[PDB]
Amino acid sequence: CPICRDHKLHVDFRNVKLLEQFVCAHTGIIFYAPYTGVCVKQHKRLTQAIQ
Amino acid sequence: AGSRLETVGSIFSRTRDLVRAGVLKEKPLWFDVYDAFPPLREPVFQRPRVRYGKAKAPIQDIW
Amino acid sequence: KNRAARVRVSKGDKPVTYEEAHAPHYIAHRKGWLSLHTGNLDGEDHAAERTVEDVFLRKFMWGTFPGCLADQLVLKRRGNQLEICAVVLRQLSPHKYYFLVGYSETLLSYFYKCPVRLHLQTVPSKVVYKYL
Amino acid sequence: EDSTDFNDKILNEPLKHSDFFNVKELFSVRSLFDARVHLGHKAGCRHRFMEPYIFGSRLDHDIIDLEQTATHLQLALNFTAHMAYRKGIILFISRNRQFSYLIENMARDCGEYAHTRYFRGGMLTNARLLFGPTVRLPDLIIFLHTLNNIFEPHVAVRDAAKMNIPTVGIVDTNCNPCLITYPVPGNDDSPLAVHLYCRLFQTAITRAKEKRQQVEALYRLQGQK
Amino acid sequence: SFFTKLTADELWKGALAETGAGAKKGRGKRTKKKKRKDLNRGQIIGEGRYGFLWPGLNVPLMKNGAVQTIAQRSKEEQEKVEADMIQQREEWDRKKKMKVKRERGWSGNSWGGISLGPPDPGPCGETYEDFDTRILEVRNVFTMTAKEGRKKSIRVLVAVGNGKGAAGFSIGKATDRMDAFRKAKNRAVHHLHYIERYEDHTIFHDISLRFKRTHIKMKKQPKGYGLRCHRAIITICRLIGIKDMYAKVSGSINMLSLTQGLFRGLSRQETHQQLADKKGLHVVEIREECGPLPIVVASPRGPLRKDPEPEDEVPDVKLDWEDVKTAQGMKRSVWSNLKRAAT
RNA sequence: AUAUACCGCCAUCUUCAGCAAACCCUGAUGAAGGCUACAAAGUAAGCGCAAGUACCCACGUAAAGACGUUAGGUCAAGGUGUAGCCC
Ligand SMILES: [K+]
Ligand SMILES: [K+]
Ligand SMILES: [K+]
Ligand SMILES: [Mg+2]
Ligand SMILES: [Mg+2]
Ligand SMILES: [Mg+2]
Ligand SMILES: [Mg+2]
Ligand SMILES: [Mg+2]
Ligand SMILES: [Mg+2]
Ligand SMILES: [Mg+2]
Ligand SMILES: [Mg+2]
Ligand SMILES: [Mg+2]
Ligand SMILES: [Zn+2]
Repeated sequence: CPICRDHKLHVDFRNVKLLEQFVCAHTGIIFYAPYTGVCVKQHKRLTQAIQ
Repeated sequence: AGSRLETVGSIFSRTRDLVRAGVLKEKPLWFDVYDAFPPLREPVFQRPRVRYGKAKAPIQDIW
Repeated sequence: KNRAARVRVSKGDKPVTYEEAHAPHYIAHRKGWLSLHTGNLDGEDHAAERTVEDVFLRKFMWGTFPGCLADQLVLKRRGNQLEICAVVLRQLSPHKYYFLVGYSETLLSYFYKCPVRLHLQTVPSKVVYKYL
Repeated sequence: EDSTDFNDKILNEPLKHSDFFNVKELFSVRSLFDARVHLGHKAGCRHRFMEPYIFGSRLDHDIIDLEQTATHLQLALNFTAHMAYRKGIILFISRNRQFSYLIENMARDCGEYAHTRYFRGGMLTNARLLFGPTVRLPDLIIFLHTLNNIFEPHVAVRDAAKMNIPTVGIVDTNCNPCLITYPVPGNDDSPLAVHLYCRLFQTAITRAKEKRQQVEALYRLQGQK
Repeated sequence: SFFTKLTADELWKGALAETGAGAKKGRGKRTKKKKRKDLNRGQIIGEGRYGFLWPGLNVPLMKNGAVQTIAQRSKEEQEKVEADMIQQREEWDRKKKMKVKRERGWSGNSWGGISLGPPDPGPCGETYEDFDTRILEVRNVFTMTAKEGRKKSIRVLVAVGNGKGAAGFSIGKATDRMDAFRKAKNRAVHHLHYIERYEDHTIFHDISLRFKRTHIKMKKQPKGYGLRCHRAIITICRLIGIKDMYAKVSGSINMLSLTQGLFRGLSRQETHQQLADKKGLHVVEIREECGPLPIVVASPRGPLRKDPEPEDEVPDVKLDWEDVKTAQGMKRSVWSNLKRAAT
């Protein structure tokens, strides 16, 4: 998936520029996993880091 | 790259629009003249239909 | 339909030479002969031997100058002299053309026991008569 | 630096005047009436899209409203003059063989182009193949007759719109003006009507070409000094 | 026999069998055809099995200012040359075997959705680099002829667009597929429509039209909604530049009728400025995100009417039962509102 | 062995005149279709016919005769793909 294919992308609550890519800029909702194709493991880590 | 869809709008609208979209790099020589002194009716294709039922032409006899 | 020595019409992308573009019925009308000797004249002998030599020289030169021949050979015999006239390309270095001329003239002179000379005309590209 | 002033004093200045070439002095409703421009075809031949331009029917013969013709003719002549001023290619088209010779001479005399012959498929839409990749097409097509000899619209009307070329056209009561840019309701059959049209366009075109030279010449003389 | 030998062209023309009754009407179910390999490609004039070094042919003529003499490579030195030639030959074959991975379209074997690149530059130095081309349908059509019987042709539908409102489509016909691609895409740029976009992301209003038997219902959507439309509509919308729209296709699902209907609907939409000019009133936009703030989107250029638009207590507008059934929670579908990839 | 993998050389319609690249247009941009000379959408390179050449003429006879049709004929002219035989 997009996160797992690049080991330098780190899902962390401080890397806000990466987290913004998984939130809708117009609605602020977090994309569901099929939207971006991230695995369930990384989508949970993204949702926790975003929060 | 002028559009050849002569039944979609008029030569002015099709030319005006493609100029805005950047498809036409330069305006044609006639565009500024048409804009300044346009026709009474914009030349848009219309399909002529036969009249039916109680429809009559509005032309009156001259007496 | 006749097939013999006929380059068939295509899509207009196939370049043919003047020799290739003419069917056999144009021989002696629009195109000449690629070998000239006396063996096929009335009252002349050794036509069989001149024919075998011609077939060999064409094969020999095709493989001796691989990829260099731009048209068919013209074979000329006068007395015991044998002259081979070939139209070649301008890709090989001139040193290689001089090597092969010296080599071929000598080898063919000892093979056919006659003075053999090779005359090369170079062209930048295959001369195209038409696109069939 | 000098191009903007050129295009502004020469190309943009005429477009700021309602009648820069004074083409209204060329005709009047009376001059049109004497040329029989008001005479249309019989009512049975009437095209539906010409009803707005028809004054009425006089004993089953349609009469064209010359008050509208006068306004439409002003626009068409004004447009034609401006295009001649800008050095546009003007092509006259008509298949009416009674006037082929007259129209061809008028075109040559004004320095423009005429096509009065059988119109071969693709003269406009396939011009690059027929003439060459660098062929310049007309900037304005003037139809003195918009119908072909089987009483259908001349193919060049549709193809002119396809090529985005403005069209001026005399449209009789049996014609279709939908795709004609500047239609002029008028009689296209009577020799007096057709002769008048040729004089007006010839005069409008010739005047605009002379006006272009006067302006340019003045702009150059003043430029040196 | 030396005299029974033929040239490479003669040998390959026979072995390949490109011309024959089998090629005529695809009479055989064949897949992997023999491919001619140029056997003179890596060959050097003068190089032979014996390893002789001919001065002036395969080695330099002069060495150290003196003419070289005839020499022969050693057995070991010749083994290296032969092995090096085989490795180079295998490398040449290896690279030819290696092939690039095509990005797929709507499905792995389908042509639909695949980009064909920009249309070719016109004869008069005209260019369309700003335009992208997409395939919508590739169909093998067949006609029956007196002599040849069943003859095969290709019909291609392609769409072109620059992503900024200018888009068009054209059919291409040819015996070969690559020629059909060329004709369609090059023709399409001469039949471009201009499509008006609201805020350069959606349509100005809901569009519901029928073209022949194909029904298309399109809904204006806010930013972030994405393209939730028939896959072909998605492809065309990216060429036009529409980012957010819902569309539902009903009736006959024909690609050419869908494309022609789509472009008709999108070309015939009334903008807000046109609506204001037609009615001489302000067009005021109300957004729930912005609360009760009235946002004037368009004002008439001419005079502004003083008489309010009549307020019909009940509009006599025709409603779509599917729209009403959904708003009332009576629409049940396992396939509606499914999670999908970003489009 | 396979002419039902082919080159090569051919029969056949042909005692035919058509084939067709690249464009253009019509059919709502469907498969498809494209002519009227007082002309109404076709332009068509190339190939064939024709023209030329051979024989005693410009006549006649030869030769020529495209694209395709019959998986037509020929693996036994020679060559050759695939498969098979090698005391
Ligand atoms: K055969
Ligand atoms: K054989
Ligand atoms: K065999
Ligand atoms: Mg025969
Ligand atoms: Mg009339
Ligand atoms: Mg099978
Ligand atoms: Mg697959
Ligand atoms: Mg056979
Ligand atoms: Mg015969
Ligand atoms: Mg002949
Ligand atoms: Mg058989
Ligand atoms: Mg039989
Ligand atoms: Zn993952």
